[PDB]
Amino acid sequence: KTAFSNVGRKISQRVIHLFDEKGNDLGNMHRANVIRLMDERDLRLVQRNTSTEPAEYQLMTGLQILQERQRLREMEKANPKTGPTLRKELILSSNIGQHDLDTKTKQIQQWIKKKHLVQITIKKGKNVDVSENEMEEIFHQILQTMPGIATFSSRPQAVQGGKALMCVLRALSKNEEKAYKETQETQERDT
RNA sequence: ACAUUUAACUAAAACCCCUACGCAUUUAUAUAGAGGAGACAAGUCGUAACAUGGUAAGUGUACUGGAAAGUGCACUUGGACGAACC
Ligand SMILES: [K+]
Ligand SMILES: [Mg+2]
Ligand SMILES: [Mg+2]
Ligand SMILES: [Mg+2]
Ligand SMILES: [Mg+2]
Repeated sequence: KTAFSNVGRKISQRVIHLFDEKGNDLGNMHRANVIRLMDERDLRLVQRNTSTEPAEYQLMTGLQILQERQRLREMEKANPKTGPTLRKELILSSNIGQHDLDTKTKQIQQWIKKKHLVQITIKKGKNVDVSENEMEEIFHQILQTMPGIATFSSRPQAVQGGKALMCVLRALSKNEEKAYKETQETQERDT
């Protein structure tokens, strides 16, 4: 998270690949020599590209610093590209009551609808002996509620020496969805 | 609605009416189904309250929510502010 604003008269790095206001390449110069050009022409330096290993800074007028981001306010509006996926966690118990399993199963439907990743963990119930035969039958019971909407990303594993099982769910991908749709129509309509 | 008759040298005889009660009305019971409260006391999801209970608590009202509840507006102390200046 950054902004196209002036860095000020405090430069962290001694050597900077300075750039002219008109786009001319001044070339690498000492940090002290950079401030001389900020006063000589009353201009502000903005870091154009952090990624490059050599420091890159371009000095431009205040109006030039407004027009730049004023276009970054439209590019994201016109073509927003927000793809981060939040990860959610749930820790259930083998002996979880059905009512609590229907309330937590409806919470997963809101997460899958918002394209989140649901990490589900199941633990041995309090003073209850149970294997992984019926302890792994809750995932299939939760996924069934979401037939097309959700599908496994990861699969049940013995995270902690078999006492607990962890799985990850995701929203069905567009392509996958179409495949599911296509299959559903043939079973009933063709018959 | 209904009618004064016979009799009368001692005096008597004669008499006999029609309409109500209902698909009205009152109260209670039985039954399909639905939903409270209590007792008992498991399990499950949380941790709302009691300490400034970890966002002080609560009243009224409104909206909201798996659930205790949360928020807004006004009100209360059945809260506190540490009690010379510095
Ligand atoms: K409270
Ligand atoms: Mg509490
Ligand atoms: Mg509290
Ligand atoms: Mg209140
Ligand atoms: Mg709210």
